[PDB]
Amino acid sequence: MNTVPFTSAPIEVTIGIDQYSFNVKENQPFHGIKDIPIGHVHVIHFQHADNSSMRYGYWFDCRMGNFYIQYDPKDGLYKMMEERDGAKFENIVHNFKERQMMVSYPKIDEDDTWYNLTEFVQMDKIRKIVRKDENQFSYVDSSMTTVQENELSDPAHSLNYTVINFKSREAIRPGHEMEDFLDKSYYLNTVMLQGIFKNSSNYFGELQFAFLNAMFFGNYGSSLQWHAMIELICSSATVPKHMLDKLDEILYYQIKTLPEQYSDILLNERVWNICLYSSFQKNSLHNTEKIMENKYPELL
Amino acid sequence: GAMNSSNYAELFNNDIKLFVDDTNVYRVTVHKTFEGNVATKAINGCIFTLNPKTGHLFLKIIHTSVWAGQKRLSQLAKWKTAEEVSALVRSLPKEEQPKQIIVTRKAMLDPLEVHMLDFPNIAIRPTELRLPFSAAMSIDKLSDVVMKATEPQMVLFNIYDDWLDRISSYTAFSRLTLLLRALKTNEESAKMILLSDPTITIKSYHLWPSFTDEQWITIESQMRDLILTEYGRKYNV
Repeated sequence: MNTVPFTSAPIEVTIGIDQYSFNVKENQPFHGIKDIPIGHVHVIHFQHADNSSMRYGYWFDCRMGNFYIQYDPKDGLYKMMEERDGAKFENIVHNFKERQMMVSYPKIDEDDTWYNLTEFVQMDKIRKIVRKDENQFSYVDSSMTTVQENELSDPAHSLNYTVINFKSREAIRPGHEMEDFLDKSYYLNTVMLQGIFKNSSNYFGELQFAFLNAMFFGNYGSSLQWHAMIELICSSATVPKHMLDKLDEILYYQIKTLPEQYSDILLNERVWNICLYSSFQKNSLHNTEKIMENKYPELL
Repeated sequence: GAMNSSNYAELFNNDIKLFVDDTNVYRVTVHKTFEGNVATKAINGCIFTLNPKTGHLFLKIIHTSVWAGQKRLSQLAKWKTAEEVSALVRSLPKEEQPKQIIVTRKAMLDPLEVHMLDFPNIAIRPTELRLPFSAAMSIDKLSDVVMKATEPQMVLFNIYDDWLDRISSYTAFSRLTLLLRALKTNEESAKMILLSDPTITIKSYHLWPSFTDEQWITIESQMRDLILTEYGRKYNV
């Protein structure tokens, strides 16, 4: 069980850790988060009480280094940083624990929610979408734009999701226009799975990452990517049976976890009605269709 | 974006553009079968591709053989339309290629956009106008060449005959739309109006009668009357 200590909490802030969130008051003696489960990526995230705009946060894996948060009063944000001195770090953490100035990652033993939302998500893949190679953790916020959004403007601070475009030469083979547009199987299976992602695990990893960046930072481009990756599978007549069964599980946990109140801005009505009721795969996502129908029947 | 009354003069500027109408591509007769069920028999169709500035009509005849053993024909017809328009653009020299294609029906946008990905600089545009191009098959010489085709065939017409020698594109397009609107509302009455005087004939190389400027004014008046009458009938007003 790993620890992300905080130097201090100089400004009033809502701190998120994965799907949990805590209120911290200005100059409250808060020295971080302990009992973080090893074996998953995590995200630590922030909304300042005085500016409920720019949600921002850090994707990290504690197996990859000792990470702490420190407030930077110049850039006005909580910054993730790496401590290279292992003994300094163990010493800082042991003190803060002994003085119980840390919140405990509050995992219920029965609860696989975080595993289920991050099953295919790997820190090495995150660092290819969020390029800042001098750090082992990845910064994301509300306003970051996607490589695709920039085509339609700072490339260093962009989310480099795989570009999916149904009306692109990549998506549509010469002489198979109608077939490739109405059945995206060759785009899914040859271009994207065999060609770019290499396997369904990397495809689902990016799908899961896009969703979480949409939900935790209200990142609109992330939301577009999540919907595009769902729609490409639902619009393919030919998908491996294991990918359909896994997609159903992936979407079920995403829909289950969405705040009830954000359904209106995080869920695209056209994509969901198409996927559940019109697409080739309309009968292949039982768990997802049952939760969507019982939780968001308005949207359908 | 969408072409309407507000941006109407754009049709007659010096940017090459084509209208595409797919409404006569897939045509059927519906009949009773011996068992008392219903079946369709496809008949020959055509893509109506018109340069509204020059009057050049690229009439691609759709022979019934292109539907043989195909499913979802009303859907295929949109994609076949898009494939034929793309092939026509590809066959034209660069300086003759259109800068815009306007589809008279919105269901043509995706099929044409997908077939024209090799042409990112050609804008594919819908229109708000209700153009009566469906009535092209009420022009006897167009109907004749479609019904007689035994194979796929492209036939070139000028739908304005020699009008541009005396009038502007704008006026030529307005006359054409009035004639087609008339033929669409009451074909019998419209065609009676066009041929009632046997002294005025159709030249072998033309589609419409050889009316003088004065005779066109009288014809144009009779078509507007035809259209308003039929309207007061439709709507009891």
